[PDB]
This record gives sequence, C-alpha cells and structure tokens, in this order.
Amino acid sequence: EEMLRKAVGKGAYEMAYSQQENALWLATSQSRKLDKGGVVYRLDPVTLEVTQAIHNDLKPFGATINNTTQTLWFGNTVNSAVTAIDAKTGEVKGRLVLDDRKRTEEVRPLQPRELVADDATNTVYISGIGKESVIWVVDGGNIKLKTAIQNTGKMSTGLALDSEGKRLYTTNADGELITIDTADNKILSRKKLLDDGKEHFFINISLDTARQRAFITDSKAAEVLVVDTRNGNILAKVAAPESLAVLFNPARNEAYVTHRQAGKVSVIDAKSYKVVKTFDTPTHPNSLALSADGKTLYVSVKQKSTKQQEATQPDDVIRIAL
Repeated sequence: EEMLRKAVGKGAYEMAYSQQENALWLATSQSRKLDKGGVVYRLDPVTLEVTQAIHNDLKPFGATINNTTQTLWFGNTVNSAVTAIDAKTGEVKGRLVLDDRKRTEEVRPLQPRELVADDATNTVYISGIGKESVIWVVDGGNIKLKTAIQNTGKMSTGLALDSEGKRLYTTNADGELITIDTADNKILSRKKLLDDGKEHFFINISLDTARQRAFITDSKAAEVLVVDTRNGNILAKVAAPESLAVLFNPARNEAYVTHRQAGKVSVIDAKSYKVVKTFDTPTHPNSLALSADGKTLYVSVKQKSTKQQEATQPDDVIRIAL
C-alpha cells in the first residue's frame, strides 16, 4: 500500500528490526574508494529518519539481530569478519576475524555473506562464501569461533535457521539445498533441487517453520522455489523475475522477493503460490526486513554503481505498509 522512500546513505545492504527498541537498523558500506569503514544507521520505523549513526572501522554488509540479547550482528564482507553491536546503547561490543589469511593470487579468503542468530543458544551462524564455502559457528556470548562446517559447496550464500527444530539450511551455486543439525554442526543431507541440466544459483532462503517449507530465490532462473524442508521435494514454482532476497511473513502467509535487475519487489501468496502484487522499487532493490507484527515491509534500494564508476547519490530505504 503506502510507500515511503527515504535517502539514508551510500552502500546500503541488509537490515534488522527490534520490537523492544522500536527501531530499524541499516548497514552501509559508504563509498568504496573515499570511506574507510562504514556506518550502521538506526532508523525511525515510521519516518525512516536517522536516529543514530554508528561509525564502524570495518564496512558492514550482512545484518541480523539476536532478539533475546538485543545484539546486532553484522557481516564485514571485505574484511572476513563479524561485528557485534549493542542495539540499546549502540556500542560496538567486539569483532571476530573469520578468515585472517592474506589475499594473494592463489589464496582468496572466504567472505561472510548471510547471518542468522539463535536466540535460544546465543549462537551466530555465518555463511562464508567462496569456491569451497563454509558455515562459521560463532559463540554469541564471548564472540569466539566454535567451528567451521565444511563442504557447503560453491558460493553457499543462503542461510536460514529453524531454532526449535535445531535445523540449519544453506543454498549454493551448485543448485543443492543443504540441511544441518545445529546440535552437532553436521550436514544431515544435501539434495539437488532441480535436475533440468540448467544452472541454478540459489542465493537466499527463508523458512516457514510452522509448515516445514522454505522459499528459495534463484538468480539464474525466472522462478522462485517453494521446497518441503523434510525431504527437499518441490512444492511450487512461482513465476517471477530473477530473484535475490526472500522473506516469508507468517503473520500474512506471504513471501516478499527482491528483483535487482527488474527493479521490483514481488508479493507471493503462499497459499495459491502466485504473485499477487508487485511493488515498484526502481534501481536495484537489495535486502528486506519486516517489523515484528508483520505489517510493515522495509526494502533497501541501491543506486546503479559499478566497479569503475560509483554512485553520486545515496541509497534509499522504502517503507511499505502491508
């Protein structure tokens, strides 16, 4: 319905929402050439006005929040690290380097991508992408590395957590869905979701744990997958443009999907498995966030920026009253 576009800053990416603080956070990397480090912006959930600017010496990209500890967790992609920030005070609690290797021509350090927090065990799971990706398991209590789950495939970007079921899911560029037992950090199964001889980059995944199903985006194909998390069988193929982020809303039984190249956001009705609404978010939408009540959707919208020519305008956040 009602849409509000608000400029925040350059290099906007992922977001996190806190009902306790009644606030929204946006990770910004700022200018890649002029700025060393980045800023995490605290935003008014109604007006999107900056209510706090947290300067970071490492650029933040991915974002998640532990609702029990009220601790924000950000992925430092270009530094192979994760940052913990107190959501109430805004103080940086500490950082952990996940790949301290120096970059050469043969050595390419793994970079954090997605982050999910287990409020029950205070555990942070971080997807470290690369040729041979991993899942980093971080102790939220003392910001220390517990272990690194091996062999998640090529560019295993996706990450979603089933806290009660003790199941962790990740998706990669090998077209497979990987299920992990969080009780011992071991891969329980992996299944190639499609056997059509086509290339499939499953970038993101969002869970409907109540019905044991997952929504998975694909940047190489023009359809969003709905998958049964018990066996990996495909429940539906929703026709939509090439997709990046996906967020399921249990309060409305809908899934929202960003289309970077199309410049749009799709609303997928999870009962009929059809796109019932498309939001106009011109110029590369990126990440999604929902208010606690499921009534407000937040979309980070990025300007066109290249490796040679950066954007001269800041990125935006769009607030959509559902």
